[PDB]
Amino acid sequence: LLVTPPKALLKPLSIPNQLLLGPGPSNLPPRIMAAGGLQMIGSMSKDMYQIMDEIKEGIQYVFQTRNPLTLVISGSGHCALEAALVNVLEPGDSFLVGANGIWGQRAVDIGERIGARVHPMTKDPGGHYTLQEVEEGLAQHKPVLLFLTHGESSTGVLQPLDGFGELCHRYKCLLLVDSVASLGGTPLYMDRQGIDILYSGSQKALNAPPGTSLISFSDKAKKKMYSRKTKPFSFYLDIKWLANFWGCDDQPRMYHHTIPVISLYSLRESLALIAEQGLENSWRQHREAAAYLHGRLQALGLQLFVKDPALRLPTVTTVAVPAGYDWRDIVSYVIDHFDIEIMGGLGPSTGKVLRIGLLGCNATRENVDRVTEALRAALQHCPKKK
Amino acid sequence: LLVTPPKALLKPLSIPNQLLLGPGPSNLPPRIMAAGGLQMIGSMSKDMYQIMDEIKEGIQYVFQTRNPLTLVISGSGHCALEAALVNVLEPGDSFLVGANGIWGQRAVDIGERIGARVHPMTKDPGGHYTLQEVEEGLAQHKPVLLFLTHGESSTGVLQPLDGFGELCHRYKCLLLVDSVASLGGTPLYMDRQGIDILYSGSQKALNAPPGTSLISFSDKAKKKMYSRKTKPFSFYLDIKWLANFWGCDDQPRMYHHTIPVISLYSLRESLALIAEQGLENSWRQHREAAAYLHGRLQALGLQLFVKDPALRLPTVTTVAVPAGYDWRDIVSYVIDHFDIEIMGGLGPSTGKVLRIGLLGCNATRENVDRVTEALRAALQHCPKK
Ligand SMILES: *Cc1c(COP(=O)(O)O)cnc(C)c1O
Ligand SMILES: *Cc1c(COP(=O)(O)O)cnc(C)c1O
Repeated sequence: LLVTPPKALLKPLSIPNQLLLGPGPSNLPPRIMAAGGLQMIGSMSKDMYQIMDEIKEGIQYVFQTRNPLTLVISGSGHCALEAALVNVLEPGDSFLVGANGIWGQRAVDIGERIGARVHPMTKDPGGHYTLQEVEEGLAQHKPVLLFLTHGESSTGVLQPLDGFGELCHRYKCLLLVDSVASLGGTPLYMDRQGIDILYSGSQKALNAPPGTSLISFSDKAKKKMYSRKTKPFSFYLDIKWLANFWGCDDQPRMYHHTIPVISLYSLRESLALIAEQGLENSWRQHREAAAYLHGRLQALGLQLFVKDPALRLPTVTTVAVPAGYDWRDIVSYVIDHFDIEIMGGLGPSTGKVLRIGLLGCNATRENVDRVTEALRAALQHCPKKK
Repeated sequence: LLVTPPKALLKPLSIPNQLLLGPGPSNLPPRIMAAGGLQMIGSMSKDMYQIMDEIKEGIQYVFQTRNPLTLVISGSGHCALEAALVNVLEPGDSFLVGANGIWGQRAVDIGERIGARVHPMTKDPGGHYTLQEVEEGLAQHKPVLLFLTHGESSTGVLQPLDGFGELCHRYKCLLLVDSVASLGGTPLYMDRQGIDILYSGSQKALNAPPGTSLISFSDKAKKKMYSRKTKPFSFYLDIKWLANFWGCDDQPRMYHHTIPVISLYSLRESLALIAEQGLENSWRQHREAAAYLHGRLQALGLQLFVKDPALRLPTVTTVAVPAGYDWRDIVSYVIDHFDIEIMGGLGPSTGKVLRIGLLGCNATRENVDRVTEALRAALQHCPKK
C-alpha cells in the first residue's frame, strides 16, 4: 500500500470546550446535540419526507411566509445565496447589489461568475441603503433582482427592510435578502415586507450545526426561475429538482441528491426550539442581550463601530479596535486564556473591528459578562504600542 | 404574526428503527453517532484545522494518493461531481462520458449546463467500458476530460480501472472517476491507476452521515483548474478558494464558507474506523459478504443482473426483478414486514432491478440472512400478475 493508515486517526477524537461568541457558528444546546447523535433513516423514506415537511413549516414560520417554494439547501449560507442567484439570474440579467460588506461583495462575485450584469451600490463598512439610494439604482440599472443584506455580520449593521420590497416591485425587480445573521434575532416578515427570495443559515441564531441553509421564493421569483430559457449552471442547486424533492410541486418526489438526514434532524430540532420560544420572544431576547452588551462594552472604554443605535445588528456587534492594540492579540488572548471565541473583521471590515456574536441560546447575560471580563483582561494584558 | 408556531414541530422528534440495506445511506456505527452528538468548536480554530488535516490524511489513505489537493466538499456526492466538472471544464471543452448508468447521465447533465461539448459513450445498464471503446472516444472527440463510474450503484457494475489513466494521459485527457459506491469496498489505487480527479461520498461504505464528499486532484488536474481563462461558474465550489482553506496551497487559510463542523467530526471517525480495519481487510469483508449474498439470492431463484461475477460491484448488488411481480410490492413488503430498506432501480435500471447494499459495518452475513429472509417472504406474499 502506497499510503499506510494515518497514525493520528488511530487516536480518539477529542474536542475542546469552547464558548463561541463570534458571528457564528454558535454553540449547540443539548437538544440539538442529542438530535445529531441519532441513527439513520432512509433518505427517501416516508418518515424522512415527514421530517422535511415539518422543517418546511418551521422555515415558513421563522421567515413568516406562506410560500410553497420553501426548502433546505444542502450547503452552507453561501450555498443558499448561490442557489438563489444561479436560478434567478440568466446570463446578461441586470443585478443590483447592496455592496456594503463582505456579503454584498460575495453576491457580486457570484453574479459575475454566472454572467449577470452586476451593478454594485458600493458602500464603506458601516454603511446601509436608504430607499432613495435603492430607487436611484433601480432607475439607473433596470435590474431584475436586487440583493440586500439584512444582517451585515461583517459590519454589525441592521439594514431596514420596510418598503424595499414594494419599491423593487414598482420597478419590476425581485428582492433577495440575506438573513443568515439576522433571522431569529431581529424582526423579519418575508411576505409582509415583499421579499421575493429570503435565505438564512443553520448555525447563527438557530444554533444548529453549520452546513445547511434555509431558502424561500415568492411566486414572482418562482415565475422567473421557471420561465428562463437557459438551464441554471448548477445541477446540485437546480430549483426545479429541489422543489420537486422537497414536495413543492405537483409530481412525485424524484431522487435528486441525498439530503443530509442527520443534519435535518438537528435543523428540525432547532426550528422546534424557536417555535417553542416564539419569534417575538426571541427578538426580545436578542434585543435585550445586545443592549446589555453595548453598555458593558462602552463601560470598558470601547467604541461601538455602528454609531446610530437603530442600525446596530443585535446578533453581531462590531467594536472599534482600540488604538494601540493589535486586534489579533486581543482575539488570541481571549481564546487562549478563556476558551472564548470572538472574531476580528471580515472583508472590508478587516483590521477595523472586533465582532461579538449573541446567537440564540448564547444570547445571555452570563455570556455578555464572560466576554466583557475577557476583553477587560485582554485590554490589561495585551501589548499596547509605546 | 402571519404564521403561528407549527403544531407538528411542537411534538418531539421520533425516528423508526430501520435496517438500511439499500445503496445508501447506510446505518451508523456507535462511534459515528457519538461524534454527531458533540459540541461545536470554532469553524476556523486551530483544533478544527487539526481535524481537517487528519481527515485529509484519511482521504489520502482510502484513495491511496499523495496528492496535496485533497479535501472534503461541503455537499453530497453530486456536489463533489459538480465541483470536479465546474473547475476542470471550461465552456467549449470536449468531455467524454461513460454513460452506462445514472451517474454518467448525471455527469452529462452537469457538463451540458456548464457549456462543455459532451460526448456520451452510451451503454445499456449492466455494461462497462473497455480500453478499446474509450480509445475510440478519445480518437473521435479529443476530450480534455473522461468521466468513468467505478462503482455503478445504479446497475451493480464494477468498472475495471487499470490502464485507463495511462490511455487518457497519452491523449492529454484527464481521468475523472466516481468512487462514491466503490470506496472501501473494492480495490482502488488513485495514484497507481493514474486517476486525475477522484471523488467519493460519506454515506456509502464509510458509514458516515450523508452530506459531505471526498475529492482529490492530481497535478495534471490542478494545472487545468489553475490556468482557466474564466472563473468557474460556482463560487461555493471554486477549488482555488477551497484548496486554500483546506491548507493545500502555500498561503494561510482564508475564510471561504463555513465547513460542516459536526459532519467533519463524524467523517473523521469514519475514516479512523477504516484506518483501524485496514483497506484490504475492508475489501475482503465486502467481497465475501457480497459472494454470500449472491449465493443466497440465487438459492431463492433470483437472478443477478450482472452476470459476470468479476463485474459485480460488491457494495451494491442488482437483482433482476422476478417475472410477474411488481417490484414496488417487494420493496414495500421488505420495509413494512421486516423494517429493511432495499431499493428498486435508478436511471436506466428503473423498473429492471432491485438493489441491495452491503456497506461497511452493514456488510455482514447477518444482514444478508435478514434481507434474504425478507425477500423469501415477499416472493411468497407479493401478488404475481
Ligand atoms: C455567516 C454568514 C454568511 C455565510 O454563511 P456560511 O455558512 O459561512 O456560508 C452569509 N451571510 C451572512 C449575513 C452571514 O452572517
Ligand atoms: C449515491 C451515489 C452518488 C451520489 O451521491 P449523493 O450523495 O446522493 O449526491 C454518486 N455516485 C454514486 C456511484 C453513488 O452511489
